[PDB]
Amino acid sequence: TRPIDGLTDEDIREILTRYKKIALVGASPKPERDANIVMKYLLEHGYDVYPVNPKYEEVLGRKCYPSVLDIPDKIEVVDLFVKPKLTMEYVEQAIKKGAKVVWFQYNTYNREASKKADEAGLIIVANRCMMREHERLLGEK
Repeated sequence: TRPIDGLTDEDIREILTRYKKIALVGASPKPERDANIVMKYLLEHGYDVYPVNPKYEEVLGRKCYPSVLDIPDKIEVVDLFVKPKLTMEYVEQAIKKGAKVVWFQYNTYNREASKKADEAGLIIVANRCMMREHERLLGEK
């Protein structure tokens, strides 16, 4: 699972440090799904997580929205857990929402969606996991 973006460990560490407002797309109440595992970890580590998934109204005690734009609070990072073909719609939303970073989790990257995000000034993190990166870059031993 090699990173697709060209950012350094320092860049990622900075992103995880400066941006605490996360819109987690593809949120799921299922404990065994990566979206749930990562969201749970983020909540336990002080992040403001706003789950997004039209199929759910609440995930891990957090109100779940059908779209990123429906979220009342400001969003800085859009953490994607959906299939590549579905990221375009959410990238367009992230753009409208004024997000600062688009984060493509494992097996979700789509070059067309990423390109639009990049042309819009969005920072791109790709083929990395927010939890994995946090653990290895900001966690202990």
